[PDB]
Amino acid sequence: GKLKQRSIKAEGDGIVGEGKALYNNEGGRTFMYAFISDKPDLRVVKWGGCNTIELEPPRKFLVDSPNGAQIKYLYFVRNLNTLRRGAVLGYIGATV
Amino acid sequence: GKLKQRSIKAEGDGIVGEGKALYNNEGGRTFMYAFISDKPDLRVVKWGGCNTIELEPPRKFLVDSPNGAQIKYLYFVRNLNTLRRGAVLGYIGATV
Repeated sequence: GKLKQRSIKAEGDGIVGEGKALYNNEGGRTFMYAFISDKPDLRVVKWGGCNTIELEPPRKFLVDSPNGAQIKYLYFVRNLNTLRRGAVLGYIGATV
Repeated sequence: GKLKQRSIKAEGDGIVGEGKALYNNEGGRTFMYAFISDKPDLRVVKWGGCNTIELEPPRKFLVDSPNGAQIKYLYFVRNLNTLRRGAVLGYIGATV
């Protein structure tokens, strides 16, 4: 549950937008957990190894910047196990 | 996703000891998620009316400090759902 974040950019059929990729490597080898962006409607992140990484429909949430609360969008990678889903949320609402 | 904590005290068939409880209130009804001591072998935490919280056999883990590094023990309340389990670990490795 000790987790790392990266700026990467993403694609919607639309559409493109920057964001926050939270991910983890093991041992050893690397795999991304969730994506957090300013904008809805994204479908994919491009990730050795170039990877096609597909997101779930985002789950929206409020967050507090000193320029008004902005709304952020949270995209889990497909078929993430509930456990790591949890881990995400855990970390998320933990950045305060 | 959002957790809050509290110093509380715990019992075991052996004896007694102290630590930090990770909990999150249902609104406004308060829910205990897991317990982090410094000692193994604890089985219960009494609880907004008092209550019996059964602990799971603790999961050892490692953390730094001014006295060196430290063996910590983390006890999940019995029958937690996997989603909340993950949230804990998320919070856990977040707090740094």
